[PDB]
Amino acid sequence: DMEFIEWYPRGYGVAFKVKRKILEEQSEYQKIEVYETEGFGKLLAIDGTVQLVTEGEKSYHEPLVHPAMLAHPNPRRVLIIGGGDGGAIREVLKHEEVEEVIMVEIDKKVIEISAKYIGIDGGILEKMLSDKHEKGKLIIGDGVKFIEENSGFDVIIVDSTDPVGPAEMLFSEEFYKNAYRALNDPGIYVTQAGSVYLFTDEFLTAYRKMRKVFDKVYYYSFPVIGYASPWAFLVGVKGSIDFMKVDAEKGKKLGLEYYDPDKHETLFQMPRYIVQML
Amino acid sequence: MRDMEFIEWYPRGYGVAFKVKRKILEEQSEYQKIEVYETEGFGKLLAIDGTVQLVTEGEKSYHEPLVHPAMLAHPNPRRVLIIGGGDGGAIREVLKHEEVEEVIMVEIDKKVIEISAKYIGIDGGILEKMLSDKHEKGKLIIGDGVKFIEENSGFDVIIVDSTDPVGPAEMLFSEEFYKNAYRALNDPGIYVTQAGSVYLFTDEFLTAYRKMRKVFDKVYYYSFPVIGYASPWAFLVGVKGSIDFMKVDAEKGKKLGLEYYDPDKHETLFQMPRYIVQML
Ligand SMILES: N=C(N)NCCCCNCCCN
Repeated sequence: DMEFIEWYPRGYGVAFKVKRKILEEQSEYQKIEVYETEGFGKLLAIDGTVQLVTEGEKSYHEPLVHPAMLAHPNPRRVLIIGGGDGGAIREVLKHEEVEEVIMVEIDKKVIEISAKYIGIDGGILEKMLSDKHEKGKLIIGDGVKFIEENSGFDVIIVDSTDPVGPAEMLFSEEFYKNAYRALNDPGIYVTQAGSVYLFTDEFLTAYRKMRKVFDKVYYYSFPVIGYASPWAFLVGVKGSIDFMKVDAEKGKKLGLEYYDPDKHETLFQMPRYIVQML
Repeated sequence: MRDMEFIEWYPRGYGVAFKVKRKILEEQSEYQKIEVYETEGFGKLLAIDGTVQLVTEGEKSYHEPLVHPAMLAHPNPRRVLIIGGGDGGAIREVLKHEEVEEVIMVEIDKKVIEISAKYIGIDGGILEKMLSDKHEKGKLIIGDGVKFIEENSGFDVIIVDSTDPVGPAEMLFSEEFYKNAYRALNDPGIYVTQAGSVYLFTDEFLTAYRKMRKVFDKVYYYSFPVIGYASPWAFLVGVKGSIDFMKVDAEKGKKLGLEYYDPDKHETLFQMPRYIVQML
């Protein structure tokens, strides 16, 4: 009767009954574990926290990727910071306009373990590790340092494990300034912002820093299976991007299971007390 | 282990856990097991048959969406019926609408009401007054909501805040009952009930949706991140008459000073996983 629990501030806990432990490894950056749960497939755990559960991860990767993609007029060049499990790039590649996607992940072990034991990327990670993927380019490196030197991205998506905590790319206005400069015109930057209820102060702090840097900023939430849902997301745009509208026509073709492009307006649910604190 | 923990396990082996300071109570009533816990960070936790009913710190995330959308969509909710709601959260919210003239609360387990009034106390004195039949608008009745609805009618709004549809409680999600609930409604009138965990009690949701669709003039579904329950939670709405649930009276909503449900962005109240929408 094994049990996996992740505790959050104020003593809230996300728990899963698990069948067996499959793998426990230590990388130069973090502890990586893989469990076979009872009703959610395989769970990827990084330093004791849920990265994803194979039977539910689409509830995270879909709202993280598609909203931004569908709100950009021509998302040809995309940057993903993190995304070691491969889920985000998989969703990104579903968009035909994409010509090139650069993925910068600092921990190679997360990528290899995910490709061999998680397997949600469909072969994208392996094809990328050998540098044989047509559109995807993998760079084992630091995402922050990368956008300091690189530009030309229509869409920037941050999906990181946060090795040194959330602050690295959330409380850094330096970082947001570099991200905005890295975006094409028009461009869109999107990132997960943590738990709506248990990470509220941080969420609000990132929102205000982004507000001064980008041309317009937005927030949204989504019920993510595996996390202390609802989960918050933050968006920052450069130039002509109206995040309140998505090309629903293009959405129908993605075969989404969670995010509903036809009801994009419902993506913005957010407790009133929080909205009032902005 | 170093501390005390409380967990509600749902299907699929998923659990909602709370670190607690200690267990304040456990009373096996005629109908169910009632327990109260002092949590480390969410106030007092009320549980029935092991399922979370509410945490005093965050319960408005349930009672606000359960009550106000329907209340705000109705042109004039003068007479209201609540089935269940022993804790008093629902009636508290209902009484915030000045159009309300009288409310009838039908709860089957009186223990739940007494325990709530003594160890929870989120009802702002309402439960006590009704218990001694002194409330000016609220009237309490200890019985089965399923039977009361067979001989009673004349309600602008009907709020069903029962436990999960598992046992005697199950009948509050049956067609026979929906049919009578429909008949009991004025024209226009609106019915609303909690409908279970969106991701884990999906069948409860889908089953009730179809049953309600067969009975009412129009049916709607919505969800809200309820603190303490598997998140998000589903809600089903049944309408009789011209009421468009997609619209609520925003000006009236302002006077309520809500903390969770936002009537200014009523459209956001309808989030729902695409695959579940596609199963309707
Ligand atoms: N599995 C669960 N936790 N279900 C909770 C909903 C049933 C209690 N409704 C009454 C809530 C208090 N108004």
